[PDB]
Amino acid sequence: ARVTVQDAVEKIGNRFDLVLVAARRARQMQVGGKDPLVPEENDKTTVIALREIEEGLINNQILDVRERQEQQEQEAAEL
Amino acid sequence: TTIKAAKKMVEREEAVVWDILDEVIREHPVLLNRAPTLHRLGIQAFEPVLIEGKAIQLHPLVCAAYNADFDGDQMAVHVPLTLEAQLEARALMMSTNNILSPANGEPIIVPSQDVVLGLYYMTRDCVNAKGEGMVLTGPKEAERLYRSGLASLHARVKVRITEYEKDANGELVAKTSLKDTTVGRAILWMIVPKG
Amino acid sequence: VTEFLKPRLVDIEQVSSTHAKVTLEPLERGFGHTLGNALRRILLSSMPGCAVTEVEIDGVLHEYSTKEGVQEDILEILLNLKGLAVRVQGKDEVILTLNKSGIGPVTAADITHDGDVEIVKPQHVICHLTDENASISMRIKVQRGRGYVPASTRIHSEEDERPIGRLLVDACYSPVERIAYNVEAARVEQRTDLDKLVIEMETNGTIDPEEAIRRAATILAEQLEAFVDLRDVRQPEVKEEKPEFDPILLRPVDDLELTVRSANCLKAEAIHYIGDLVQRTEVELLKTPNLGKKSLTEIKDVLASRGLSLGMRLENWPPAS
Amino acid sequence: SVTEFLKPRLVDIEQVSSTHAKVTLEPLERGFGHTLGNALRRILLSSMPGCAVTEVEIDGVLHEYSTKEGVQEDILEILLNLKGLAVRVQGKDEVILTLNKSGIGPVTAADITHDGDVEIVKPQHVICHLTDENASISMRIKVQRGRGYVPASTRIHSEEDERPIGRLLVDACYSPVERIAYNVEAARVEQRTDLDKLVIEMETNGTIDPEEAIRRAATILAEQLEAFVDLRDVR
Amino acid sequence: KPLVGTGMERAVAVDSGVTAVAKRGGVVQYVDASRIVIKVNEDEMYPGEAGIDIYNLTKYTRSNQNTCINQMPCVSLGEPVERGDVLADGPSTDLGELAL
Amino acid sequence: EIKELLKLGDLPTSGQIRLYDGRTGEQFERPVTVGYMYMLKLNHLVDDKM
Ligand SMILES: [Mg+2]
Repeated sequence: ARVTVQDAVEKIGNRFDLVLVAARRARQMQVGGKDPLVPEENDKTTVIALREIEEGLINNQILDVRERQEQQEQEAAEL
Repeated sequence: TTIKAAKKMVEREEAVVWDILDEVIREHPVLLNRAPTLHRLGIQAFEPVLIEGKAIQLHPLVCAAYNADFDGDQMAVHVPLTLEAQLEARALMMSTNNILSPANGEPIIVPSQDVVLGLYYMTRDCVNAKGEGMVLTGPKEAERLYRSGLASLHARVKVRITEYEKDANGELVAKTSLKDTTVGRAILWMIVPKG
Repeated sequence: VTEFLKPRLVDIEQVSSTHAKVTLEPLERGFGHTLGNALRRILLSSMPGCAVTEVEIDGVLHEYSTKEGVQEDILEILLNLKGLAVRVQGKDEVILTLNKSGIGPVTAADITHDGDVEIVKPQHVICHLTDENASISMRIKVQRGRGYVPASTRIHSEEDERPIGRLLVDACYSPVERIAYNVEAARVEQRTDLDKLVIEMETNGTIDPEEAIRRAATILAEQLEAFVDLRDVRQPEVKEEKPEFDPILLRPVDDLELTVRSANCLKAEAIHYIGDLVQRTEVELLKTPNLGKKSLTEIKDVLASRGLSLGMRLENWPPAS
Repeated sequence: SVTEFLKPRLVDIEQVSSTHAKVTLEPLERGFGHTLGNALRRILLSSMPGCAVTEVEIDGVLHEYSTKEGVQEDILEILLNLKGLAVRVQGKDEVILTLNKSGIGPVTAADITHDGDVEIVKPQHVICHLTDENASISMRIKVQRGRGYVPASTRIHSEEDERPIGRLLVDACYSPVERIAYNVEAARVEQRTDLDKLVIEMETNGTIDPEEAIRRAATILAEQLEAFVDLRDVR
Repeated sequence: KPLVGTGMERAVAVDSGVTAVAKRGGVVQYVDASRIVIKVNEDEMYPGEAGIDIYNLTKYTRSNQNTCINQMPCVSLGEPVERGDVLADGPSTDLGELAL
Repeated sequence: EIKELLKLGDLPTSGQIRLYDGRTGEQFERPVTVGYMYMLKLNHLVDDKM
């Protein structure tokens, strides 16, 4: 569950980029087919995305690094 | 399997669809909206809980911001329907994220008449009541003595409080001291956080 | 159906090992309120235990005293003593002493250790002592009471004799310190609202909170034992005695949903009761005047549709008229 | 003594009227008075075995919003009076009663065709009024035993029971008790003080027996308490 | 009936055309949920080609606001009634008294 | 006049009667007033609003 997001506002520069990176993570988790790095409690993708953002291991920089890693893995598998 | 079977089951409203409805509204917020919208608080986000009835149960502390009395006011509900949408409603339009009005720094979550009357009666001390002059260890014992009926609600009593003060850093120093306050304030002390 | 619903607890949180949060789900629409109220009113007052009831300082004989050797007033001493829980064996009354001096504060571990009693928290600080030249001692008597005895009733206990000038402390024999029950909505597959109970309790640590709940349940059951159905089912016995003749036969023929015409035709032959008519074959009807087609059809319909028929041989008639 | 106290016991079912009854539980040590009083009151008001009417069938009228030449009141008033009527059944759980009446007069409960295990609590209870000589009423009344209270709306299960037009549904409001007051007073103990005796007065429909309903409610409360008398983590 | 009334209620339920008003005071002859037949007294009866009065009560029919409008007879057989007195309480009425 | 009409019956003159709670079963302090009020169901039923 999730009630307040002020702790997320603390770790991110503002709320707009926060919800943007959260939506990107939610797209990666729901239709992207990626596993959640935090054990869920029968919550939706938005709640677990916000929780993983609050834990500090996921943000815009981490997400673009992961995207670059996935792209280079894909182009190495294709060859 | 198909959409027709699900539609027929929803129309029939079997016992196997209610749990699905509870699961889809586990963390899917909705948007409450008043008919005349003045400021940002005219539309808010809330997590819905299912209730058997035909009316929308509303929190008493938020309708003051809505300027919505319960004399027959009808309000509307909307669904975000998108991941970006649900995350935005949970992040920005949520009621918790809007505690101060955008006009003035004063909080918009100010309590209403019922709760403030209850607390005033709880703390308005008299001169003589059941248990005037006794001593209580903690607020839990005060609540026990009150609910037991052996004492009144408002009476000057010497109790012991254990308060916490925030130091320069993120430290919560603890100090236990004997105060002379009414039983109502001592009982209410179990609610306020330590800071 | 007259068969109620029994709840199945799903959460017993034992945070801090001395404050329990139990749940109960599901209940009836009003069972949660009454059960929480009963459990609270029982645990608050009617719950036997043990606590301090007498204190006597060898040098101080009044609650108001500028006592040296301690940096705390006598009121704080009485409060700390009231906050000291102890479990005692079958001996329902026992005294102890606190002969101790020193530099640091006297705690519960400094009480004279007796096998008849048991302190729940030895590290519980009792009274801060002056670092030097402070040799104070006091005796404490504990008993086995019923519940909370406030100072108003306690000062009445003082009013009895108090011959030595005995000091006093608020007696709280209830092992539970605080209790709060809350009812919320619980949903069954199609049930509107059921009472989901959540009880947060906190005891003196002398007994487990779940054990206290169990003891309260057992004491309430023992209280209600005088009226519990007199048995488990109280009627595992089904006997069916039925005579051969039916009681419908004793009733008059006017109770068979028949027209006034048919009623008059039946009363013409002085046949009032149904038993006087069931022992009569239809051979004696179409010979009766005013019994043609409509009346005969009505008679044969409203009489035989109830399972029986018109015309039978029986001898048990009329019992008893 | 200080521990292992006594238990109460029923001593009187003295009734001041045919329905207004009074019971006296005694003795109670301390504080159990208000506890048991509130508990028994809530259990009695919550749900007790009732035998109100559920379905009616009048051959003449087709829907409760119609009339009939001969009856003074309307069909709605008839349904209201039938709901207000009380009755006691012992053997079975559901029964069908027949009422046939003719001639000018106040048609009351005493005019129905009773049965063996069917007992009318009061025959003076008026049902309707026939205001015509050549006018008659023949009706069927379904009475089933239930627990609590169910309206006429949510009780629907299939779409065939209402296919017979003559079948009309009334909200099954079965509650033997109607008001339950209680008060504690000083009990007469042999050698003790501050023992409480609980006097419970009940204004009921007269259908259920006072002692029977009291013991039934006590057993229900004990069974509900049994849920956590041996509480343990089980799902 | 409303408990704390104003006295004016005895007029609204009568001066309007919602309840069954007695055009001629007479003796009640036939009471029924649908019709009410009254026998005119000898004095108020016309000296020629006269008879008895009949009031056809309106049953449950749709009003202009999707509400039910029904009249209920509030008289007994043989009970003499006066001219202008009420015979059947219409919707939200009780013995010739407004009761909303 | 209302006071003497109340005192005509056995009802209390002050108009406020002690009331017991339906849930806790205890006595409400500060005796609440209670009487018989005529009320109306407005033509704003919820079944035509939801
Ligand atoms: Mg308004």
